[PDB]
Amino acid sequence: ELNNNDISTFLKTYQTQCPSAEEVREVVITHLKEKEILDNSLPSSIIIGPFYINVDNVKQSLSKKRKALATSMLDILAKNLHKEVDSICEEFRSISEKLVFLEERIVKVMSDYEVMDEFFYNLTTDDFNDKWAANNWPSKILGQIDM
Amino acid sequence: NEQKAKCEATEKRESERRQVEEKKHNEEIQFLKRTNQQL
Amino acid sequence: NEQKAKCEATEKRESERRQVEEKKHNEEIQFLKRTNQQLKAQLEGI
Repeated sequence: ELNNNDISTFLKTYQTQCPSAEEVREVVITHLKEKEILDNSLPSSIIIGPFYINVDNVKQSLSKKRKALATSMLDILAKNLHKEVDSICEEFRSISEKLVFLEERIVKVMSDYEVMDEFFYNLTTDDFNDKWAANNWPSKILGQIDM
Repeated sequence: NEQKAKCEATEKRESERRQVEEKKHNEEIQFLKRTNQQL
Repeated sequence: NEQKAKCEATEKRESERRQVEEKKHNEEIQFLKRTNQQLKAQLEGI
């Protein structure tokens, strides 16, 4: 079932569900633990009666399918972050307290992804540069507020 | 003969374990590498 | 003598394996030091 219920089926189901990104992470980390479960449980090879059996191809196919699923969930979570970051930057552009609350939003979602995995975070160079530009944007906002 | 075969089996077992730890080390490094370079 | 040399081969194989593991661990800790330099680069941005 884990082989047949492919990446597409769960990825579409999850992302149309679009759950709360931290809880989505909590399931992806459950699936990463499922990788660990597989890697401990599965042999490379086993001997059965007159037969020599190998299971390497299923072990790797299942594990790399699980990796592709977890990382694609992380990817769509990154796109939802990018949707927030784009709305935040669009507000900074448009007005250039809500702007400060949008700083709070970007900082919050970045901090969430940082907390739930350091390796999940730094999702793009664009995310680092948008975080720094999001810090720069308040100085511009205040400069334009003088007008 | 059996003790030689057993010793061989032990060194095979340990070299397998070493490979498992090697690949763990490799992906751990790859995690650090990707996050460090991504800045 | 072969069998003693063989279990000794397991022992010196371990010796060289875990000393290799220890130097690559020192390299991994140096990659943690590169992650401290990553923190220094982050603050250099901040």
